[PDB]
Amino acid sequence: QSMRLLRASGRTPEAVQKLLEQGLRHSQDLAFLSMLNDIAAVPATAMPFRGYAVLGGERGGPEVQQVPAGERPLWFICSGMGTQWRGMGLSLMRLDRFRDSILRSDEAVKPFGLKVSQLLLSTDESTFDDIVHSFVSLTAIQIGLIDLLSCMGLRPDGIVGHSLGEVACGYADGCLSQEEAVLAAYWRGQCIKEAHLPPGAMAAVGLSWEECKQRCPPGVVPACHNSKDTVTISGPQAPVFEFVEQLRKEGVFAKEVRTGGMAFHSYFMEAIAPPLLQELKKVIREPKPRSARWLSTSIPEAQWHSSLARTSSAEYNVNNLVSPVLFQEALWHVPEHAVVLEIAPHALLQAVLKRGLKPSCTIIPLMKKDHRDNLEFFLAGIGRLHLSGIDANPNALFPPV
Repeated sequence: QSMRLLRASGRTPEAVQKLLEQGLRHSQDLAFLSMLNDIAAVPATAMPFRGYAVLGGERGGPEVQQVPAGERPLWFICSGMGTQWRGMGLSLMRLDRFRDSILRSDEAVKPFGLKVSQLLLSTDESTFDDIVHSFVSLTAIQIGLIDLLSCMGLRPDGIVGHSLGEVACGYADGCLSQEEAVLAAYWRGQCIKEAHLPPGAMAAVGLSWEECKQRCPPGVVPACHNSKDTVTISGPQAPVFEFVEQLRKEGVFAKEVRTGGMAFHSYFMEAIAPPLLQELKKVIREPKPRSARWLSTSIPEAQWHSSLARTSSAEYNVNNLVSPVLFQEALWHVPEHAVVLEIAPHALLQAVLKRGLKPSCTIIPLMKKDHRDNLEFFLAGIGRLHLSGIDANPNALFPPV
């Protein structure tokens, strides 16, 4: 239970180490650690060294570091599909704001006969093989994460989504409510499940976008633009498996990706638009406008001045499903010293993000697939916010003293 994050500030590295140690020696005094956390909110100007330690737990050990002058912008990246795993979010369930958010999500899905929390609890290995189970639970876990962030008063300067991640983005941007956001994830999944489409596949491929366009066999299209030389292509299964073989053989990095036989973000999805648009029309009534913080990955830049782009409509959401994921192009806009948080039940984009951004950007993941303890991992990440100059007091995550 008692595991807490202790953040420290000071004029020297030693000033910070001494603090981290006093807290370690009073690990069980919550009122004490609460007080030490309130203190750490001191500008780098005044105290240029910062540190953190996760008290309790295995990979507990201090990080200390000089904090740069300059203001650093905070960006949220909401990851897309593939990030599911059995036992997702069970460790974070210990934080009340998280489990409150997940129960609130269960309520959105009481009809339809699903409880997100029970999906998470399932010891059934194949529970997230179901597209609805996954979609809903990704987005619910993303909302939880966003709630934990907001509960420490962290407002994003920028927001960016990847496929289904763009649902979570709406929540983070204040376009879509929790209930709308979750239901959008539900219908997206349920519409597909019902559709019984032909067998498709997607593959990660070490070509550029234009090079894929040229080189891709008919019926196979570049789908997910993740970096200058990482495109996920999508199409009917056979050609996608054949194209990857061709590529492997010629020395190109070309990993297959499990998407449950589905050829996402391609023409294969157009059969799913009419039903989905009908359902989401009833869900997202009175569509609220997307802020300028939220860069679209479903709509090209040169048409951001657009009615479709103007709001997080049922229309915008259907467009996401059917259109390619223009992720690299959105990252291009992320400024030089950004602090970037991957908001996902598993930080799958970390590698892509490193490549698509620079040794100035700090990239922080929040959960890891099959981690012994994702509360430890989450808190270490929040600790790194301190180290990079962001004021995020963990006292909010925990019961008061």
